[PDB]
Amino acid sequence: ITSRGQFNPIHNFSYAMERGVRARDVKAFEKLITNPGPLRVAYTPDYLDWLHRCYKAKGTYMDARAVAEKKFNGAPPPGMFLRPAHSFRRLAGELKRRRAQSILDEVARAQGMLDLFERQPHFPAIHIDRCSRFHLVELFKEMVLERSLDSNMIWEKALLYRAILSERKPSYPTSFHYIFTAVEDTVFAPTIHPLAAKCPTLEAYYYYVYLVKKYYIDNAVEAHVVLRCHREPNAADLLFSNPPPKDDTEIMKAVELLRNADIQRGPPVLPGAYPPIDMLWRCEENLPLLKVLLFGEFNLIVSENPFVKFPSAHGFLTRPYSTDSSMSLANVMAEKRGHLLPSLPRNTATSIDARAQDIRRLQQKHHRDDIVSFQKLLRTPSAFSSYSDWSYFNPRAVRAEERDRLTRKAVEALKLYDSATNDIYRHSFEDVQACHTQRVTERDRTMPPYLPTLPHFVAIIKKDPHISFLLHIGLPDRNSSEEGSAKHKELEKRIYYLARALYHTALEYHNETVRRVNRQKVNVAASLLDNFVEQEWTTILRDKDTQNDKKQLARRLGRYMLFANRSLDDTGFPTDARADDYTRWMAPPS
Amino acid sequence: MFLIHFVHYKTILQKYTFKFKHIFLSIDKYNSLFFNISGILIWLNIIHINIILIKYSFFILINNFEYLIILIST
Repeated sequence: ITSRGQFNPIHNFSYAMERGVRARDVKAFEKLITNPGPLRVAYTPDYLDWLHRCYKAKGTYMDARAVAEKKFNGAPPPGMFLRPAHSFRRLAGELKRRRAQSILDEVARAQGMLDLFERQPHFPAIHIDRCSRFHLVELFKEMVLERSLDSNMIWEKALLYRAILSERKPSYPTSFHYIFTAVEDTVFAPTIHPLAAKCPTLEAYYYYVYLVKKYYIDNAVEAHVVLRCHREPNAADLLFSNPPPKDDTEIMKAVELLRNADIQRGPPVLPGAYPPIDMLWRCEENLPLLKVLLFGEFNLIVSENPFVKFPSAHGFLTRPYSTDSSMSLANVMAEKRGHLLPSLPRNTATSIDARAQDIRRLQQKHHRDDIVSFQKLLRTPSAFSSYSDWSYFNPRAVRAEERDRLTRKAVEALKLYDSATNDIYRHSFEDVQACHTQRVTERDRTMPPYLPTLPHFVAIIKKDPHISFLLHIGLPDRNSSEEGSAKHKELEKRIYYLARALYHTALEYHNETVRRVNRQKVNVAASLLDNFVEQEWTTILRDKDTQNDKKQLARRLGRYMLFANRSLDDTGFPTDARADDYTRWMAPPS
Repeated sequence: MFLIHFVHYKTILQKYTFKFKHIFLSIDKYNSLFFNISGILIWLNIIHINIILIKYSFFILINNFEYLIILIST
């Protein structure tokens, strides 16, 4: 379970605290939080604080629980009593709780890990100083490689990160210094050759330097935007930046200056092809570049909205605004209406064009205000929440579905944890003595055997002689032919729809507003089913006697009673009530 | 012995309505036509006339039970 801007634990404190290892001072706690193994997770002060408080609270908790159980050698809900230990019900209950809580723990940590490699702000920097080829290659193949559709973009990503690191070098914090070792250590293929197939060209690198200098790229984020837009035919337009881009004279001059200044130590076209991807990960020669790449992804990611800096690229990277327009309406409506209908009378044509204009105006008017109001409404669980709605753009943002799977697993675990309450704890004896005074009676005091349940309705609408006939016999066989499987799928699907409709009507039957609407869903569904049945039936009879064959059997069934004109109430059975009454109950909304 | 603790469902649904009028709804009363009395004549020992409104009288009642009384345009 997670919502936007929530903290999740990536640490397992529980294991050590069950062994009895506890921390007192803050120094001890910092010592508890630091991975020996290669990776280094930095933290914001805030997250670190939160985590600390949680740690202390868990100390107090395990402490008081243990002390309670040493005194008795949990604490019940208000009106309840503890069943004895070594009672089946209590053993089962406690078991249930153990399992549920392990699940919830794992889920918490898994969502924490998603946060960690999604680069959520409270995990500001992942440091790789201690890794060896194994760790680096693996990190690469799990994080960078697998995700990417395009191979060639990975190289670009690498060089551009190298350029950003090399150009922004002063402003980086001290903990970053190690990575620059890898930057000066990068190996390039000689200018036009054993490394030509292994490593990229220097020319390329200077193209990307040109890009960092011309568009002022400070981030992996703007990096992302630039790298997606730069090879496209509209490039100048997409990447046109709010502080306007520097003029290529100065830039190419500064690139000449860097190129030359770096020679004495030992409009540029978009670069060519690069060596096949595998080289990067499997040649020792590229190992420093690889390193940069990882460092580029796990750090170098900052909150900022790239679409303040590149306001024209917002439409391309993520979807455009619907309130933003990149014939007359009447002519469109004419095209849909076909040639078989009269053309719109030219009154209505003119009138509709008028609306089309007024709507254009409404769009233009509300475009800004809707955006503003929307973000302000998000900043204020609450109606507005999500896994990710953040104001800022995150190119590594996790897929909604990975998070939702976890959440669902955690909610199962919660319901499981809640079950066990009635196993471990019990009501007062004489309360159940009292309770057994009013017996359960079949007729009145027991819920009726027909409740709303989807198979109850599916059964009811499959119990009709015509539809039972259509399913089994009537349609050409589902396995034998293609028409068979097609017709079968559609008949089944339509039954299913009408069933869902009746079901949702039955559940909400008591409240009028919802019932009239759900009722309209029943009408639409039933109409669909009726047209299918009617058609297929006619087909059966027309299609081209012998005793007891298909057609005779069909004509014996009689007239097909339409599911539309059926009057079924809440229990899925025809009503007791007078037709005038039933009709009024189910009438459309206004 | 007791194996269980449960919550007592009941179906209280009134769905039918039978209301039967009590007898006294149909009992008789005495109802009367009512017009504005324009005049009255009483006679038992001595005759007495009261005239409320003088108009041509379109209707006249005579009633003999204790005293002779004549209700004019009654």
